Amino acid sequence: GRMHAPGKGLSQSALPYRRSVPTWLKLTSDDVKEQIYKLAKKGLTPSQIGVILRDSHGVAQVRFVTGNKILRILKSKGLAPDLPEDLYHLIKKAVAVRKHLERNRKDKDAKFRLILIESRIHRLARYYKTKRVLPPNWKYESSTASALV
Amino acid sequence: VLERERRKRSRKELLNFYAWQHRESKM
Amino acid sequence: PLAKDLLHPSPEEEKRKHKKKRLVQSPNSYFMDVKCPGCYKITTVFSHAQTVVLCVGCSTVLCQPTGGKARLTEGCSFRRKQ
Amino acid sequence: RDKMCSMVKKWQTMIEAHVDVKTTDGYLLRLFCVGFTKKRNNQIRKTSYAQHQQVRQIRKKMMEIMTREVQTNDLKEVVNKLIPDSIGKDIEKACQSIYPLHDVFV
Amino acid sequence: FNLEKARLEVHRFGITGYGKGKERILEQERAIMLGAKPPKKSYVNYKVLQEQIKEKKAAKEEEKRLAQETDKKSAPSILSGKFKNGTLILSPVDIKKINS
Amino acid sequence: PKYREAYLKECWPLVQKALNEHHVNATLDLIEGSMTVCTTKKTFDPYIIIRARDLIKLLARSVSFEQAVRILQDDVACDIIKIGSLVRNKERFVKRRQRLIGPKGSTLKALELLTNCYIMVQGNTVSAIGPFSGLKEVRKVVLDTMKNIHPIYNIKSLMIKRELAKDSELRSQSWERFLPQF
Amino acid sequence: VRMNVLADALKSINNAEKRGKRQVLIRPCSKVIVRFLTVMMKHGYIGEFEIIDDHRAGKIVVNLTGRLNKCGVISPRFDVQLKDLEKWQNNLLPSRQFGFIVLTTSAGIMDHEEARRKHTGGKILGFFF
Amino acid sequence: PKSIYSQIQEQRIMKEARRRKEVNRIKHSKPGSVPLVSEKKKHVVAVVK
RNA sequence: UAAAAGCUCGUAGUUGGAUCAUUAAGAGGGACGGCCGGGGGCAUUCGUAUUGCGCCGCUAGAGGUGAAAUUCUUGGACCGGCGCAAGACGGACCAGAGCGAAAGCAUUUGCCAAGAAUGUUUUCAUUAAUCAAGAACGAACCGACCGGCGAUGCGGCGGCGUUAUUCCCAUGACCCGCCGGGCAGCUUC
Ligand SMILES: [Mg+2]
Ligand SMILES: [Mg+2]
Ligand SMILES: [Mg+2]
Ligand SMILES: [Mg+2]
Ligand SMILES: [Mg+2]
Ligand SMILES: [Mg+2]
Ligand SMILES: [Mg+2]
Ligand SMILES: [Zn+2]
Repeated sequence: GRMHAPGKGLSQSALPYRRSVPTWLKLTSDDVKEQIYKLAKKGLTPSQIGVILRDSHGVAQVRFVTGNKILRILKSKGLAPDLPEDLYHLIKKAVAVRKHLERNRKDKDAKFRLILIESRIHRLARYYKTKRVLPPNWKYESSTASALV
Repeated sequence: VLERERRKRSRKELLNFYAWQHRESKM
Repeated sequence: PLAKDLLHPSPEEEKRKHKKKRLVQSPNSYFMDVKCPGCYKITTVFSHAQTVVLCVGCSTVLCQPTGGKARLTEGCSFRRKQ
Repeated sequence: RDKMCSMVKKWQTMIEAHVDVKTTDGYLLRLFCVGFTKKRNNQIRKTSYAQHQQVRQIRKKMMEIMTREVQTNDLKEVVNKLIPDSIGKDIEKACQSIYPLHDVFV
Repeated sequence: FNLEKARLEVHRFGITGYGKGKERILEQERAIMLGAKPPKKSYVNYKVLQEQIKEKKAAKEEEKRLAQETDKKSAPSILSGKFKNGTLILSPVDIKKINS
Repeated sequence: PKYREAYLKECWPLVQKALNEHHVNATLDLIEGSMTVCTTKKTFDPYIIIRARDLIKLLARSVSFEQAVRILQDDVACDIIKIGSLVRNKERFVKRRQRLIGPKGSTLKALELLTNCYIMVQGNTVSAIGPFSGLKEVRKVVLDTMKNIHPIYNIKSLMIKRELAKDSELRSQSWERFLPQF
Repeated sequence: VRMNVLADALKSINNAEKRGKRQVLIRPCSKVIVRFLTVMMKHGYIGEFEIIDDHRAGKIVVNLTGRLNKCGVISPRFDVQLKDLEKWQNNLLPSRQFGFIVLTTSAGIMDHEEARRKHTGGKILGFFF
Repeated sequence: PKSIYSQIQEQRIMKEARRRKEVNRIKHSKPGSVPLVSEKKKHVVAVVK
C-alpha cells in the first residue's frame, strides 16, 4: 500500500528464523567494527555499508555478529550523520527536482511530484521532531534546502 | 563493467552526509 | 478444491510457494564460494549480488549485477555453502 | 505499390529507417528500408512483436550497414548492389540475433 | 419533417425486402410489444425438446466464436445493538436499557 | 484475415473455375495469407484484370461468393468504403454504425431496395456493388452517417426523389422545395 | 488499519464456518485470542488448534467441526456486575439453553457461567453460539 | 444435488489441469530427471517400521 | 395519531500490529540492481495527401447535379511532366494491448527530470488508514464474496531440445513448468 501509488507490492526481504552466526564466518565481532569505521570514513551511507559487507565479506546481518546496529556502532565511535539518512535523501531529491523546475516552466508533472516529496518531508520531520532527533526549531525551506544538504 | 561502476561512484560516494564531513570541511 | 493440510504441507508445495506466503518465511538466496582463474584463492559471494565483486588477490572481475541472480565470469568454479 | 501493400500484415511489427550518405564520387543519396518480424516454425503464440529497445537496436543496425556500404563505394558499385538487393540480405542476416526478420528490402 | 413519422415509413419498406413470410413474422413481433397477447407455445415431446435446447446452445456458442474472430425467498434472515464487520456496537443509552 | 481463410479454402475450386473462363490465373497463398491474380498469354480482354482484382478484394471483406462473382459481368460495379478514419472515438463509431444498419436491418435494406445495390457492412468497411448511379448514392449516405446526420433523413430524401422521377412535369425545375427541410 | 486482532480472528472463523471449510488460518496471534479460543474449545465448538511460532506475532491454525453458528466481539467493553449478568444474557443471546458470553475479569478470561461460580464480574469480550 | 454436482465438476478440472502440466515436463525433460510414482503409493509419506 | 462534474493531496474530528525495553508486521518510509511504458517537457527530423505558385507539352472546353444552375477558361482552364512554398495530419502496422491521479497519450533522433512492478539475508522502526475545511489539476440487485480454468503485459526462477551469435554495439528468438503485481473474460462460493 504505497501512499501515492494504488498498487500494493510485496517485494521485501525475508529474514531467516535462525539468528546465530554461521560456522564458516571467520570474522570476529571486533574485526567487523573497523571495517564499518573504514567504509564510513570513505563517505558511504549506512544502508550502503550493509550491502558491501553482505556482498563481499559474507556478513549476512551485522546485528547478529556484533550485537549492535550500524547506526548505533557509528554513533558510539562518533561518526554520526548530521541528519537522518531517510530524511536527507528526500531533501536531496527535492533540491534536484526544484532545480529542474527552474529551467522547465511548462513541466506540470514536475510541479505535482514536488508536492508529494515535500509532503513526505513534513511527515518525517514531525516524527523526527517528536523523537528529539531534530531540535524543535528546524524547518524545511526551499532556499535553505540547498545549504542543508 | 569496471567503467560503468566508476561513473556511478559520484552518486554513491557522498561528500556532505556525515557530521564529521562538515567539521573538517570548515577548517 | 483439493484437500491440503495446512499444518503439514507437501515437499513440492513449500518450495513452490512465494517466500512470504509460506508458513515460515525463508529466503530463496544463498551464499557461495567462488574460485577465479589466475589465482585459486576462494572468495565468498552472495548469489543476488548488486555490486561487482573483485578478487582481493588479483582484482579480477568475478560477477556482474543483473535483475536477479548475479552472473559469474567464464571459467570460475562455484559451490553452495552451508 | 502492390508489393508494398502485400507485405504489411496485421500481427507483426514494422521497422523503418532512413539515412543520408554521400558516395565517393560526390553523389548524395537517401535510402529507405522496411523490415518485418518473423514467426518461428515451432511458435504457438499468435503474435510476434519485438520490444521497443529491440526495435531501436534493429533500427540502429539498419543505419550503419547502409552507411558503410555506400560511402566506401561509388555510384557504379552501389547500383550493382541494388539490382539483387544485397543490402537487404545483409541486414536480415545481421539482425537474426536480436529478432528474426523477413521481407527486408531497400 | 417529423422523425417519428419518417421512422415508421422507413421500417415498413425495409421489412418487405425480407420477404412476405418474413414480413408477417416480424409484424407479429411488433404487435406483441404493443400489448398483444402472445400465442401459446406448442407442447412438444420432452426428449425432442431436450435435443432442440442442446442445438440452440451450440448455435449460440458458435456465434460467440465467430464474434471473437471478427473482434423469491421463503423466509428472511433469522440473523441480522448493531453488528458490523464482526463487531457488535452497543449504544450507551441502549446499555442502560440492558441494565434496567 | 485468418477468419476468412477457412471459407476461401473451400470456395477456391469454384473461383479458379470462374476466372479460367477469361484465361486469368489465381493463386491462394496460405503462408503469406494473400490472394493473387495474374493474366496469361491466352487472355484477350485487357480490362478483365481490373474486374479480377475487384473480386478478390470483396472476398477478403467477407462478401459471399455468389454476390462477389456477379461483378465480373460488365453491368455491375463495386466500391469499398472505409469508415474507420471518420471518428476517433471507438464507441461513437460503433453507435453510428448501428444506426446505419437500423432496427432489424430495415434501414440497410431500405437503402438496398431504393439503390438496387447489394450492401454489406463488415468491420470498418462498407462494400456495395451495383449500377454506377447506385454506388454514387451509397457513398454519400454511408459517409454522411459518419458525419453525424441521421440516415433517416437521407432515406426519406431518396423516397421523395424516386416519386418525383415518376412525374414527367417540372423535370427541369428545381426540387429544393419538394425536398424536406429540417 | 487493523482495529482488533480478536475481531478479525473471529470474523475469519465465522466466514470459514459459513463456507463449510475444515481448517482456517488466522494471523496475527495474541494471548487474548488464545484464551478466547480455549473457552470456545472447552464447549466443543471448534476443536484442537495449533500455534505456529515465527519470530513475528505467531500464527494459529484452527480445526473446525461445523457446530458454530455466530461468533463476535463487543465494542463497548462495559463493566458488568454479577447480579446484572442475567440481563446481558437474554438481550444478547437468542436462547437460554445454549450460547456463551465471554468476559475478562480480575480472575481471568472466563465465560458467564464460570463467572457465576467465582462471583466475579468485569469487562465483556464477546459471544458465541 | 446442485451443491454436490458443482463440486464434482470443479474437481475434475483441477485433476485434468495438472495432467497437461505434468506431461509437458516429462515429454521434454529427460527420463532420469523426473521420478515416477504410482498413484497408490503416492499418498504414503513413510513407513516407520 | 410512533393508527394500519470529476481526480489527488490534505486540517479538525474519528481511529490504529506483536511481546514483557524486544522483534523487524504477507503495516508503512528510504536506498540499491537490471529492466519496462502512445507518461510529461525541450529541441530535432521524415512521410504521403491537399492547396497555391513557376516553367514545359497539347488544344476547347473543364467543374457540378436527379436535371441544371453559380464558377474557371484562346491573356491556355482541365489533363500529362518537373521543381518550389504554405497549413494541417501521423494511416496500414494498431490489439479490449500499454502508460498516467483524472482529464488524456502514437513519425525519427538527442537531452532533462519523474514513475509502476519485480529482485533483495540493505536501512529506519509505528513513522498508519479515512477525511468536512483548505490546496493543485481538470474534455469540448448488492457486499474486501473463499476459490478455479484459460490466454495476456512486465519482472524473476528452473529446464530436454531447436535457432543465431557478439572487436564495439550486444548476450537474444521459440517451447515447457513456477512465483508476483496488473488489463480484462468464463465460472463458481
Ligand atoms: Mg521497491
Ligand atoms: Mg517490513
Ligand atoms: Mg530503482
Ligand atoms: Mg527509459
Ligand atoms: Mg519513455
Ligand atoms: Mg517523448
Ligand atoms: Mg516472460
Ligand atoms: Zn584472483
